Amino acid sequence: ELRVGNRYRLGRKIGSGSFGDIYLGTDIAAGEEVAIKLECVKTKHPQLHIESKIYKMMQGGVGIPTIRWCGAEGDYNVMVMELLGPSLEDLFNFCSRKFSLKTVLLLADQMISRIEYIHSKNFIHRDVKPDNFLMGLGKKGNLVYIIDFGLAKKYRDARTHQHIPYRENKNLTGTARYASINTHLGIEQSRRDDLESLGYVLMYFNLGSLPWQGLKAATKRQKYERISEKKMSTPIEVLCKGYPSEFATYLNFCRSLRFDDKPDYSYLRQLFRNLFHRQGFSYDYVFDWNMSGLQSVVHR
Amino acid sequence: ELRVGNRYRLGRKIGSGSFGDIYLGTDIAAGEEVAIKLECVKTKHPQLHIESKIYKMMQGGVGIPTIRWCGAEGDYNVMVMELLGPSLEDLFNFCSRKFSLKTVLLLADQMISRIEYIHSKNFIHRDVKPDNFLMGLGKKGNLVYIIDFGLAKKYRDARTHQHIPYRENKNLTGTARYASINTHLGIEQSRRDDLESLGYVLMYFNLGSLPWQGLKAATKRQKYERISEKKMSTPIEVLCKGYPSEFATYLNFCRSLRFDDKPDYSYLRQLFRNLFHRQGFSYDYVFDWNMSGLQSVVH
Repeated sequence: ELRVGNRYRLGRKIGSGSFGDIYLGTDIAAGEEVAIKLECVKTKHPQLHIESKIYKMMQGGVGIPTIRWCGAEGDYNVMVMELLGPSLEDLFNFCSRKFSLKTVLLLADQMISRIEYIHSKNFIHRDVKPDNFLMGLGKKGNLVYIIDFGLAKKYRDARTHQHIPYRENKNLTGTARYASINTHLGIEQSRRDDLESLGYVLMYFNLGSLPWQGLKAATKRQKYERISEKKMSTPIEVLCKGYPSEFATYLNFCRSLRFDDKPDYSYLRQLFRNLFHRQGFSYDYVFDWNMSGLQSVVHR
Repeated sequence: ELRVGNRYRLGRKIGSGSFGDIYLGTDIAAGEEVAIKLECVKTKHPQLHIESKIYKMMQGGVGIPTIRWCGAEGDYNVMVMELLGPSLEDLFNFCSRKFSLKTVLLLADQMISRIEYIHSKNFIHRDVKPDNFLMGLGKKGNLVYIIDFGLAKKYRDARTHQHIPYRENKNLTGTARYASINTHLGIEQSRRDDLESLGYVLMYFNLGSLPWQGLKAATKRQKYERISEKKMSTPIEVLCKGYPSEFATYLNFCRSLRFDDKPDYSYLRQLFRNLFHRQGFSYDYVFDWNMSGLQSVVH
């Protein structure tokens, strides 16, 4: 039988993240299903080892998946993770790409906290998107996890908290649909960018799509410049038309942070909670799922 | 908790197939992982019920996955299958898109037999491709399963074995990379076409790609016509150069079958079995792994 570490039976391919492929594994010992990330040993720019060390640093955190086994096996470096539930993208499709306001607000509160936890451990994620949040299982089914640290980077020194320097003339690392405008402008990413990306994620939940998604461009790579122009020519008040003003206030706050500003996460949470109460919502962990067209691409 | 059939925990998305999605499931009672096919009820061209009906007909069969539950929940029709192992496309990538000859012959023998079982149940698969073959688990880990009957069709009457009638001007149903040439020409599919596709799969395992794969076309009506034009303009003796003649003999035999001919599966298997024997491979069932862009038809 085919195993990694002689511990995990390899299953079918279930995805393809930042740098590597992800398959479904079965812990032979316990029987528990796992996720198995593989990276070819001569990937020019290896990353699975660095990602695993990031995961190991975050281990204690609420909504941080457990890393079970690292090692090298044949043509591959191997990272075995705890398997979680469906991604927020998965649940979005399941609910026919419409989330209620309450499900969006429930999710907003946890996702802000997740990003703050990463930042508190001195890292920025740089790939905030529906695919990189998964719900937990069974009793953890109401818990939003954040995954995929393959694009994560240290933003400040662990000892001195000296911020990495401001920089321009960068190329995009993450997903074009949710990148911050300053990322579009080539500026080094920092904490504000994780949070601004979340802001586009939340508006993407409210709308079913974003206005720069599925832009009908034939040639690729120039596709990137057209997202940026639509994103820059769409005011946040127009993007957020038809929805509580809190979503525009959130985005304006994120765009207004300076490069090395510490975000006021407590504020951003309060901005949503208060609206949550005004709707008469109870925190009962009841999400929507408890009850040609657009073919856009995150890597083009 | 979100459940399907009040029995199965919904997991992440692990793919898409014929026309519907599938997310890893967990049987609440047993804990066993399952595969869950979902199809929106507001579909105009639905098949999950027809597919699940084909599955029920095949149930006894070697290398045929078990249906566990089938039903409707909310905006979706549901089919719960036994979860199997990785696809042959998945294993191919794992082995860095290189299979040894012994693994190709091991796969060929079972794959002929899978197709023959389907044909014996009066059906043609019509979407033969690596992605639609999965290995089993644990004790059945050396067993090749065939999956996804969304494009399957009855080719002969169950009672009389009258073959369905010949037809022209059909549109392409499956995946362009592995379609028989007659499918490209618009001709109704029959048994020969499943086997011809297999022949392309086998050469694809040997080569790492097919010469009509990744053809650099921009439009789309064009890219399929260039696949069709490249496939037809590559003689089988050129496709198979450098490999035992059995791969060209298999493909020429498939291209020569008449529309309603019963394939001589026993011959096609023997051809590879005799090759296996002359190579001196040990009969141990050890596979290699135990030691607006371009669209090529993902569906």
